Amino acid sequence: GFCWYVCVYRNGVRVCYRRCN
Repeated sequence: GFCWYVCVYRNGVRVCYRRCN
């Protein structure tokens, strides 16, 4: 399928998570 990155705020930080479905 198609993958994508999800960035969010956590502990005063912003990390992106590459999810694939």
